[PDB]
Amino acid sequence: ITSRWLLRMLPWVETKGGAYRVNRRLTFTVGDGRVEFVQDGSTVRVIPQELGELALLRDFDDAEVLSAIADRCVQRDFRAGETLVERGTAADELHLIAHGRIGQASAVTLDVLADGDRFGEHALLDEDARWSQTATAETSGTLLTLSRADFAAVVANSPALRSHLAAFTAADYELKPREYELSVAQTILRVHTRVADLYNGPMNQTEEQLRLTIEALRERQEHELINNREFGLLHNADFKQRIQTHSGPPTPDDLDELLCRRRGTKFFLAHPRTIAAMGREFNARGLYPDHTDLGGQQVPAWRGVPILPCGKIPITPERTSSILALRTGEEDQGVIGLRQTGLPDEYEPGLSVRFMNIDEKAIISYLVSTYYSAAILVPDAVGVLENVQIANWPR
Amino acid sequence: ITSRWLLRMLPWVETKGGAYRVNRRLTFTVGDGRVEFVQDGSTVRVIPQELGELALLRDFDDAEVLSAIADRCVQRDFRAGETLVERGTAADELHLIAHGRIGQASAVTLDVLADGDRFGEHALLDEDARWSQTATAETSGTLLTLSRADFAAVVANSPALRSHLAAFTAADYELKPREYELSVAQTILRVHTRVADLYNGPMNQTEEQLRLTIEALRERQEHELINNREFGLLHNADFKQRIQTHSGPPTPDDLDELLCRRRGTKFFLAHPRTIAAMGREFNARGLYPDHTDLGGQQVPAWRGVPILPCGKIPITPERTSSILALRTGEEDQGVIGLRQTGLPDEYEPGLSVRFMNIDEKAIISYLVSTYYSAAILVPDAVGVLENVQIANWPR
Amino acid sequence: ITSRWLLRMLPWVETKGGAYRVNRRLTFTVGDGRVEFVQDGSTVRVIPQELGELALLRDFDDAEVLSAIADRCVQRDFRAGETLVERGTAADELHLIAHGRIGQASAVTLDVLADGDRFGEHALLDEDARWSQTATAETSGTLLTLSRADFAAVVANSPALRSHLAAFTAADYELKPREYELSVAQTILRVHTRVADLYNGPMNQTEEQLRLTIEALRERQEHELINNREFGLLHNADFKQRIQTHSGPPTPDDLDELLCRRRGTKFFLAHPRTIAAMGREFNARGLYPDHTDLGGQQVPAWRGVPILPCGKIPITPERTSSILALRTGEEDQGVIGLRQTGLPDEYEPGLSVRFMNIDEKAIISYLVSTYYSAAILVPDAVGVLENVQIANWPR
Ligand SMILES: [Ca+2]
Ligand SMILES: [Ca+2]
Ligand SMILES: [Ca+2]
Repeated sequence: ITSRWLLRMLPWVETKGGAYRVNRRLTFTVGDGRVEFVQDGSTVRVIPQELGELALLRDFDDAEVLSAIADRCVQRDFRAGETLVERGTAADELHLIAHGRIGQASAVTLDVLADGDRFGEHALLDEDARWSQTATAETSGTLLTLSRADFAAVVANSPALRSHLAAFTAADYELKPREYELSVAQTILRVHTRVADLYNGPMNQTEEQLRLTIEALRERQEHELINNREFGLLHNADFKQRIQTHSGPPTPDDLDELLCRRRGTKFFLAHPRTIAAMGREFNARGLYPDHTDLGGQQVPAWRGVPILPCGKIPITPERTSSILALRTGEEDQGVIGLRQTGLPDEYEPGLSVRFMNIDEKAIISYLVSTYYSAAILVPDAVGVLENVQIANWPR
Repeated sequence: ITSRWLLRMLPWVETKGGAYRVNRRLTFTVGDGRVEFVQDGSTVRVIPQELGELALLRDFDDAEVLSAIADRCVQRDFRAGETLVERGTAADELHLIAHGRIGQASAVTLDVLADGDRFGEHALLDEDARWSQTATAETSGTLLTLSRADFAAVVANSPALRSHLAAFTAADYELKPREYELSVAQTILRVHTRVADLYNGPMNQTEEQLRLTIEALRERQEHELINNREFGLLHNADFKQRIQTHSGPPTPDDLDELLCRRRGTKFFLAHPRTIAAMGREFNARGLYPDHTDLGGQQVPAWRGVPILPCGKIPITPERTSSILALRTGEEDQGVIGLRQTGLPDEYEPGLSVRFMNIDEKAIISYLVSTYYSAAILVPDAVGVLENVQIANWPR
Repeated sequence: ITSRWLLRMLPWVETKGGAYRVNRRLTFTVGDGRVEFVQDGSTVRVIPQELGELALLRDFDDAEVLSAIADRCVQRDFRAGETLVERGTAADELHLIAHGRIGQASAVTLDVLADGDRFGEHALLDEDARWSQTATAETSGTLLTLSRADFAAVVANSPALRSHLAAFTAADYELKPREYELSVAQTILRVHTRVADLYNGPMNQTEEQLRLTIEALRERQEHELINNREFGLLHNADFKQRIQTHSGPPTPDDLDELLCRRRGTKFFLAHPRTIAAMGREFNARGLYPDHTDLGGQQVPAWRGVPILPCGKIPITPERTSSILALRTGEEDQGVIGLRQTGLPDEYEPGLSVRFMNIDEKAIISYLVSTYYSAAILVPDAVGVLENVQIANWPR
């Protein structure tokens, strides 16, 4: 029953066969100290050529070997405050940071690794490797892991890798299309035959129940567009586009930075609690931002970019939320809503309700289905400001 | 396949939402020695104010206490010849007669209690109470029972009742609406797919089977309109409107009495055996009643009121049946047939046949449904003459 | 003679029969430590299932027993600074907090209970219970009370509760409609016959007196719409929608929070003194809010939501007032004004003036009547900011 801003703001394009294709160019350089990954929603995998940044694999440029090694790493997720490695424990895994920040405390907190950093190099070659630092995850993120035994197996498989290892001991264009498959929001509406036969004259309780079902399906559509893992703006956003607040509350400098990272931002999406926190920051700064009109409706905005409330953005137990800045369009590479219309039996242009059967207990079943998905044409179309403290008040 | 006179004689009114409301006024007086009850078909309950006829509760006029006591009695039914209480057995229950006649034989058959009579008064207060008479049920009927322990509990709950009991030891208008809910006659017609594909050219065995199903549903409708307990003229008729024959055979004096009790009687309903018995009585009296025409059809009548045969009126093993005298109409408060038309998929104006599914065994299922009920607007619209001996011949 | 903003801003819907029905869904969960209540204006009652949060009643799920216990609690209101319980006094009542904050000072001020909190648990079972803390009401509110003797009586009534107590010693959907009945603003206008016969040519002192009567009735309508207890936005607002100021003066952060709690707020209602205090806060913060136009009339606003003055909002002796944020509409679930037009004799579309009689003293009497009420379709349609200090000046 709440407002679904993402449903009414995302342009909808018609897919053919319930699938869409987005052509991705992933420019990366070898030797700059940062490993680049390929991200398909929440699943990430290291580019094989970038594996070479690792010294023990520098100048090795055999596609088979690199592809095998890249295929043999395992993705892991870490939460805030979680310890990944402990001092004293023998080192046996190479960890490549794909997202999040990880603080390493030595025997003296050395520093904080970030996206594209590596720790666990020496663990690959020798068995004497021992963790001398404790890695505490300051922020939630992902991490690729290459175990020593698996790498040893890959070495024992390819003679070229063996020879290169024995010898060492003494902008790239990569096109890879991304395929989006339409997801389904489905439900079964069970209407008793008596309710369909009698209560249908002045108002149809069958039609009202169908309306409630459609509203629930639309709410689920919005919740999935925001929070789904495969597709979904919160998770299917580039790791470079995800920013951290400078202080923790959503100060206007953070909004300026969020607008800096991409051209032609269309709007902001945030929880109403987050919008209240942003308003508190505006009042503290002493500035009164203007309000702009979309669709004949006035709405708060920052620098002319409307800020739209979305209750589907999660609030963590630590009372920290996130803000989304996103541009929408097809002619301008942005975020589109993939949806197929012209279904065989449409109650609504995107919907399909079809009679299933009548049970022995005289209960009619209807199948209400809708097909939807989200596509982000270019990486710099959705930016996420994370760890936004929304329970901060003046003191 | 038999004639359904009640289906074709009862006017049919369209209910909204599958429900109807009848406003009942129940005039009763306190202190006339007769307890009045509220009857909703076959379930009966004593009016709380009338409970006061009982001496141990006279002049007590607390609505809460009377309502609780009325709610705490239990309804029981007794058949003819059944013994309710026996001499010598300790008395612990108050019995209020709602219908039927009960002969009490003392240590000398005293008399016969009838509707509104009470026996078991003293059993309420003291534990010494003992049954000194044997109550044999001469006629089937209902009876409300108030146990000593339950009444003691109600006394222990309300201090006002305690004080009134301690002190004693030393036309009313009551509106209460009656709600009628439409009942359903439903069935599933299973037609094999071969029988629906081939045998459909010169005659449809599917359509003929559907016709047989509809006829069976109509027969069930008539049987329920006569014999159902919630609604149904035999049971949902006022206890005052139910009369007993003076002699046992249906003599014309009984028909005159049946016509006496209500104004504008429309017709009589009786079993064909009962009509034969009435004809035998007419021949014995030497009078030849006239026949009147309804719908261009000649029919036997008494005093111009047609007598219609109904085979759905039960015949008891003792060969005793009943006769119904009833007026029909909406403008004149009588008996109406509640029925909702305009169903989503009507084969007939009151019917609804809908395809359910086709089984793995290639059997098509159809759901044939009809919604019906009966309403009696005023109590004096259906009169019943009971215990009519129909196996009596001249000797 | 003052402006009646609520009368001219609330949409008016036509009730049938002088009554309206609002269907309420009350979602509650058992075991989260908070008791949910059902509120009908100013009268509140605990949901029977929620009673189970209490340990001594956990896992007991008998509807009869819970319903009886819920029915047997008594509602009490407490003012600010009022002491409810005192240390040393024996504990005999269970107090469930429905609204307001209550600070408990032990032998060391422990904490402050709020809506949904309970204190007095142990008092239910044993008679040794003694108050060891003093409860001072920091804010006015309501509180449900379950006495030990009443609970003991309920235990002695139901054997199942007895057995469960003996054994222990060793999202839910609840639909319950709310009915609104139209209230009446009525008055009698006494006009002397001489004043009606002579003073009627250039101006009618009868018509001018009638105009004054109508204005007084409209003022009473507004005062009741604001301050009435059964209906009325100040009292008939959800306990969750009532917020407390962070500091006490109406700072813009409080307005942001008030706008946070509900979607599509239409306008604010506050006393002119409260609006002056809000303006003082705006000047202190150094921000100059814009003004928006409603009905071709410019009005102060916050974030584009107009702030309308209402002199009918009470000012407490401690110089603290309240602010109302409310959205109006029927298509969007909000606040509507229930009113029936088409009266038998209308001087104005909502009014009815009818001649009563002429007294022996030659005084004509007229009855001027209007029927009105207010409905809040969903709980999150009226929010109240309470304890707003309006007598604060820069120092
Ligand atoms: Ca690189
Ligand atoms: Ca009586
Ligand atoms: Ca709860």
